[PDB]
Amino acid sequence: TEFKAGSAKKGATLFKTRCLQCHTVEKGGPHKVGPNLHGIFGRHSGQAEGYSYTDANIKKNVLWDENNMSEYLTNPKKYIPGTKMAFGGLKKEKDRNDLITYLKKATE
Ligand code: HEC
Repeated sequence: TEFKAGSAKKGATLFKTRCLQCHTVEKGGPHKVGPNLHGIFGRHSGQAEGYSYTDANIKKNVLWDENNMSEYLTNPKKYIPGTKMAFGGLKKEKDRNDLITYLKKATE
């Protein structure tokens, strides 16, 4: 119990400001730099078909829930050294919370 739900609305704007550049959340939404994330929760890293995920991703083989997703979010390259994810992360717990709640919601 190390993840508390923040604001959906809050999350929706970091997502825009911080993940839209390379990602879509919507089912039937496109793969871009990074892959579309619809249905990310419960799935293991590297399973979006039509996306050329680095070796690193695949082998990591992380299960996607709110928690894993918060450390990863703290420092990706650190959670998965190898990852072509060019993102330093999100330093604050609160901001993390917010977006995941956001992610929680839309990728559904
Ligand atoms: C482009 C500059 C990106 C930004 C900004 C963000 N993401 Fe990303 N993401 C990107 C790539 C190229 C990849 C694949 C990495 C690889 O090594 O192949 C990823 C991957 C993810 C994943 C894991 C994918 C999976 O197994 O299905 C997740 C959960 C994810 N990205 C989420 C995410 C969020 C919430 C972001 C905003 C703060 C974000 N990423 C930024 C490309 C880019």
